Amino acid sequence: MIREERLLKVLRAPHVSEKASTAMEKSNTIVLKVAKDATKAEIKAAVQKLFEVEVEVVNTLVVKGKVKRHGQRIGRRSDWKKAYVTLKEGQNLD
Amino acid sequence: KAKELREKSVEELNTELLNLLREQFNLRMQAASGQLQQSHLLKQVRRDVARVKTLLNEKAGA
Amino acid sequence: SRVCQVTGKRPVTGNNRSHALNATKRRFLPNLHSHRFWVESEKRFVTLRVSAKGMRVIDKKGIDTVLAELRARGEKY
Amino acid sequence: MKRTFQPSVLKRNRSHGFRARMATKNGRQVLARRRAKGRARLTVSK
Amino acid sequence: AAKIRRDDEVIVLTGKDKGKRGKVKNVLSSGKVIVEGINLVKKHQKPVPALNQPGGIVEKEAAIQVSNVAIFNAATGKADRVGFRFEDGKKVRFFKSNSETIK
RNA sequence: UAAGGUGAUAUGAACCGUUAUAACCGGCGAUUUCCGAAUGGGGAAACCCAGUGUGUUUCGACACACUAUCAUUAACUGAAUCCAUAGGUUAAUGAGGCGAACCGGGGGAACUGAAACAUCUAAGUACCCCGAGGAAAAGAAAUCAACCGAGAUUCCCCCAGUAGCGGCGAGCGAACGGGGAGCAGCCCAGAGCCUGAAUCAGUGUGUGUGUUAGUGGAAGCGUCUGGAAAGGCGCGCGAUACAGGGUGACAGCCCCGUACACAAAAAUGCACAUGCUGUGAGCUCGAUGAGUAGGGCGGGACACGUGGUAUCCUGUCUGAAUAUGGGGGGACCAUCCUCCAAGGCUAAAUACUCCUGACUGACCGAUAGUGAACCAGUACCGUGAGGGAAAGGCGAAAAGAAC
RNA sequence: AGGACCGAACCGACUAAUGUUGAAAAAUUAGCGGAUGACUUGUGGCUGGGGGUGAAAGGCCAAUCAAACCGGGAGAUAGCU
RNA sequence: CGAAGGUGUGCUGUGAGGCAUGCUGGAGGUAUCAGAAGUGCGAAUGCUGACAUAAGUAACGAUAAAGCGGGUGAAAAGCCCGCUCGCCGGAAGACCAAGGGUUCCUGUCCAACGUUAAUCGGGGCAGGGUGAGUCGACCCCUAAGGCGAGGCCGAAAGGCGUAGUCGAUGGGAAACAGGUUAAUAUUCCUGUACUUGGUGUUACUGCGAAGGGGGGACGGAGAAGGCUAUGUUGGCCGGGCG
RNA sequence: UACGGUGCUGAAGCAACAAAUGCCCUGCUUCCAGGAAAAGCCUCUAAGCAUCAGGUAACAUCAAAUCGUACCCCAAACCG
Repeated sequence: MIREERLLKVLRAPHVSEKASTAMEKSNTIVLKVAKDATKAEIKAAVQKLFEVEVEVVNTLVVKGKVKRHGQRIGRRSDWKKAYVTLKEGQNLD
Repeated sequence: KAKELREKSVEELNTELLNLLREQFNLRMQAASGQLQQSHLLKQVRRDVARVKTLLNEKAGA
Repeated sequence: SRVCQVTGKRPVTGNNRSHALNATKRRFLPNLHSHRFWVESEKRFVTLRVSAKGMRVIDKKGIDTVLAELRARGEKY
Repeated sequence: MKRTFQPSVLKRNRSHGFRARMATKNGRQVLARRRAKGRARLTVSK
Repeated sequence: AAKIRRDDEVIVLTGKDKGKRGKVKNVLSSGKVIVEGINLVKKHQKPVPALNQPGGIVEKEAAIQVSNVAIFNAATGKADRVGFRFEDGKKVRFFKSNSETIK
């Protein structure tokens, strides 16, 4: 049983995009931004407990940070994890 | 806040910590979208969790 | 290495002075020989890598005192 | 023409990597020299 | 340990506005103060569409060195220096001339 | 300590605080991901894979602790083989790696000079390795001296480029003695008499003095030029403070400071004093470091290159005396003088600065001074070890040019 | 069956031309030799400098080889310019 | 009421030089007599930076090739759309490993990069995009080889090596077809499967390795026979009568 | 219809012949130069476990984590 406070730290932010909205309205899958070290079980448990929704399966991928250029200095954005949480049929989420 | 919190039991500190963490999660989710217009609350709740954790380590195991 | 277990002798370095006084570096190794000593007190054989001078000291002092010295010096046998 | 640098990350790490340097005394001396000099990237490893 | 504080009424000692008096608006960390309506500069404020600022030749106060203003002693009508002393175990400021506590 | 803050480019937004848990500084704590001695096993560094035990479980699984190797000590166990030993398993303690220079030790060149070069020099230098400390090493005469005496070790100035050594070439180069800095003497090879008696080390408490934040800290106005006065011209005042920095041009009196006088809840350094623990002091008798000193052979260090070469160390072969004895006094012998090796410890004078604070310069001022005044061991070059730049100033204030 | 024959991929470089501040610090075009073998190639490893490796040219050892490269002795020495 | 520096002019000494001053500059300079030097530059195929020269010359990178109409724009031979032409087609097409690390897609901009113009780009800025029980890595297993408890050897550093433990380029379990995004798809969705481990009920009963055996498990060349991917032709279906 | 594409419906969907360097084939024939290792997998028992643990068959349920997945890949993106 994964701890509650750990669940309270797994989810970072909802990912907002055209593909995300399309997935939400067509495949009942929400795209969330999660912690880089989170496992599928932790993400599933965190969504099921904190949002009170039934999760079918979780798909994750690691997004590489882009190498940007602030003026003349070359810098790199932070890597982040992205999770496709597929809610069960009939469920609704904000 | 530290003085007020010091006259509390270990289980009271734990439930207070859990309430603070849930509050922090709601604030973080609210701040992700543009709904939150009070940015100082994130730092506030973070320092509160820091204080409670500090007091927990101070009381338990010492 | 080439180290006498009892006396602590080890290879030293020197020269090979020729007739024309040319000096080339050389070494002097100890005359090491592995030998089994009869420890009457323990009623067994202890094999040590000793020099000839080491054998002479073991003969003069007795094997018991030499083993005591080895134990004090932390040498394993 | 085949140039002298034919890259391979596996060979690169196995030849000039941090563990390869720390395996021997001389590699650690190289690391010590670079730490004294203040190099940003100690070894070839990414 | 600061001699000049927020609500102090000060008089300018040197510069183009020498002699004039005013209230300190806010003290900056760099050792400079902004005295109300004294060191007025004309800034050519550029328009910005967001936040709905029209953009014009605005006039506003510019900072001035603390070394150029002295506290004003209303009783004597002259500039004065600030000294520190303890009264009831609480550090207070006093005018160097007339040696009375600054309210 | 405080009326101002939420570090910088770097504004903006949302806020905290104004008489005291806003912020800032300091003491002691708490947390301290992963890699790295890396230490549970592995590895292409910042990643992969576990085992045991104790808890929870909404039975899906979670959290915490321990598990590297070696040395020493203790317990259990245990072959060939009877006892035993080797080996194995626990537990406790310690070590490992990094760091600029100094120190001691184990190895150790060549370019060069000799106008070539091999002896010799460069040189026990460069470099590699091991070990330790704030210093290290050495250290209390088997030492010099010369018939008079001195009195541990270390460092500085003379002696002295002397006496010597040397293809007697190039070069190397003392010591005796004198003047100083600093000064300290003890213990084990063994017993009795009085019993804890000097001293040292560890751990507390107390005092003094610092260190890590700080507090108070004097005395100037008018006028002229000027964008602006600290400048010019008058008249004052402070000074145990006219060191320095900043302020619209050059400020003792505008600000931060300086001279001076104060200050620690907490931690810590150094001198003391004292409590506790370990340790012994003094007297009498006894003992005086054996494969050792010396020798044959081959080297090395002494200024000394085997020379007539004393002295010290030993790779190899031998080998005493032992207080009625032995070493040294530059081959060696006699006389005489001086000392007691083959067992240890020891502060100060001495060497150096990765780092911290204060001060100083007939030291540099952006092709100079560190390679680096500037986001520099960076960009870039190279597989890699490694090499390695260029690049500072608007203005007093952005008032950085609305239209 | 064959270190057999003709001939593509693949490996190599015999002749000529061009290019020689080149498209290229050795290549392009037209021809050419081997093309089931002593062949050729991908991935990983091993052999280190007076050393390696060489069907042997003192060839090759990161565009550098009758002794690699980097740091140090080192501002070697230079009766020479 | 204008310092050093910079740039002209006049005067002066035998000379290195000196003095005064117009303009620019905007804050330091320094008599005399002494003192110390990183003390005077044209040369070193000297070092660093700047700028000429050849010269608006050579060149603009396969002789596979371009022509036109419309669109955007300040401007189109090069960008977009449309009709022709040409080139590769055992590649100059398509998918991977190695290597690179956001160069992928969308909106926007032309200062610098593209050997020309540029609205275009692998260029700048911002946003988006990588979904796995079955693909690959991780994991179990070893080759060459590395490290190596104890161990042997070596002045020290260290060399070799046993038990072990790493090391794929080889051995080991399982997924296909269709559709969809601007950018992902054997990963998403639909339909149909398969594999290996725990647990839990029922039925049956000798289980157990660090050991033994089998298997994994292996060379070069050559010759048919059966197939398939795939292609041609006929039939069928839809369209056509130039 | 934003001229980019999106939505709905949908006939035939067979046969013969040729044929691989791909598959049967880790095969067959033949030759000398005589052609990896270990694990997964099947089986056998030693200590031990004695009606326990375990094993195999069916059913149900749970689990399969972590990292890569864009783009070039005979090239304008790799090595020059």
